[PDB]
Amino acid sequence: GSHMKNVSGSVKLWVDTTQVPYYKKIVANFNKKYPDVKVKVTQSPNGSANAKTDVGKDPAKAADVFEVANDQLGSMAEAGYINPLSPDATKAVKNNNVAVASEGVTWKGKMFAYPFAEQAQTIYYNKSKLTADDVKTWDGLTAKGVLATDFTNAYNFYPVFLSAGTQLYGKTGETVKGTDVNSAKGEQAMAWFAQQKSNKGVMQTSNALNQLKSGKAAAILDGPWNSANIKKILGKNFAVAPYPTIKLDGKDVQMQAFLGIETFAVNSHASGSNQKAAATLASFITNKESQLIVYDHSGQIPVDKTAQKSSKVASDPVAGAVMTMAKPGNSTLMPKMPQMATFWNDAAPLINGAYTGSIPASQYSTKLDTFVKNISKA
Ligand SMILES: OC[C@H]1O[C@@H]2O[C@H]3[C@H](O)[C@@H](O)[C@@H](O[C@H]4[C@H](O)[C@@H](O)[C@@H](O[C@H]5[C@H](O)[C@@H](O)[C@@H](O[C@H]6[C@H](O)[C@@H](O)[C@@H](O[C@H]7[C@H](O)[C@@H](O)[C@@H](O[C@H]8[C@H](O)[C@@H](O)[C@@H](O[C@H]1[C@H](O)[C@H]2O)O[C@@H]8CO)O[C@@H]7CO)O[C@@H]6CO)O[C@@H]5CO)O[C@@H]4CO)O[C@@H]3CO
Ligand SMILES: [Cl-]
Ligand SMILES: [Cl-]
Ligand SMILES: [Cl-]
Repeated sequence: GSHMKNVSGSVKLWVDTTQVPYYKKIVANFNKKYPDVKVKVTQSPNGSANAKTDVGKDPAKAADVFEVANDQLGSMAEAGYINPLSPDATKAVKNNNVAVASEGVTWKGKMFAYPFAEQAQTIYYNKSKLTADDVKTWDGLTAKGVLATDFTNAYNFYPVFLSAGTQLYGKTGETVKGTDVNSAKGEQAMAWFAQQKSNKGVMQTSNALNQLKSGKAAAILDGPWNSANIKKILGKNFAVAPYPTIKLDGKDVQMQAFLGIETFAVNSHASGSNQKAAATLASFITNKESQLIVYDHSGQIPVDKTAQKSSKVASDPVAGAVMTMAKPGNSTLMPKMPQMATFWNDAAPLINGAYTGSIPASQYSTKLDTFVKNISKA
């Protein structure tokens, strides 16, 4: 292949807390190929779950490349904080990674970030307290041991509405007026949250990990970002499983999680002379080798197709549970509508109000109607 212009510059990379050490190793691999791109790796101010805020507060001071959860991408694209990937970069992402990873980064048919990990929550449990059979159903698990969780976190519990048969922004998460939780099915989910307050096997906590460490919890729901810490806390007792079934409408139905795609995006407001270097870095740190280094350190699940089939990943307990949860019917891809910030801000008090009893059952249909109106604005 004929000579291409040398890639050079100086770029800053934002990653989540605890991820810097192994991204520095990935950057060392990057610099074997691109020695003239100087990279500084730091944590971001508030993490990938807060990227649109961290970047938007001052785009020209934000990192050139930053970690960002896929739900934020439509808002950031519409605001002009991230540009479409090039045709060649898009083609490579789409060929190399699982289909849902490409869907996760695509807004209006164009890709806006470089996906690298698949996130779906699972049950982590102490297998000296609960067996694999015990964790198959929510009522059966919670009758036997304490599950510690947070009903103020809508990422944990909104997917019960999806188990109930409602849609979030319509059939593929792209329909502004497509959330239909203002229905009898939505009321079923509200009642399920409310049931948990008096379930002595369910503990509300802001820090489920601490309850696992203290032994107060037999099980938690969590994502693969915390898997290394959970393995160390639980030791010989570590076990993981997909979410259980729950009882809604007289049936047993799989309890869903969200399916999130973790990504890196290029800041369109970072220094112009460094934009080529930034895109080159984003492509490299999300390549197959880099995804497998992330897996080796944190246990997060690659989106690269070959990595998912590889012996190490296919046989890993956490990866197996996460990949099962990623299947249709077990999870729903987080939508990326620009309305998502409003959705998150309004969904948490809706769910927590049902759980705590602050919202009585006589108000469920009213509160669901107001919620749909509030999250469906153009
Ligand atoms: O200690 C935790 C955290 O606390 C502080 O964050 C708060 C923040 O300041 C508030 O503004 C608010 O955040 C809201 C947020 O701005 C909204 O965008 C929205 O968020 C939704 C996300 O957009 C959506 O993607 C999803 O988020 C889930 C992620 O997709 C998923 O990956 C996972 O996230 C975990 C990370 O993967 C993991 O690396 C690890 O991250 C650590 C951070 O890197 C580190 O900065 C710190 O985070 C602080 C933060 O700095 C404070 O400002 O510690 C993290 C580990 O403790 O862990 C992540 C999980 O914590 O899971 C998230 C879901 O939890 O859904 C969210 C909606 O739930 O709404 C937000 C809430 O209104 O609140 C946060 C939290 O109090
Ligand atoms: Cl159940
Ligand atoms: Cl149940
Ligand atoms: Cl509301």
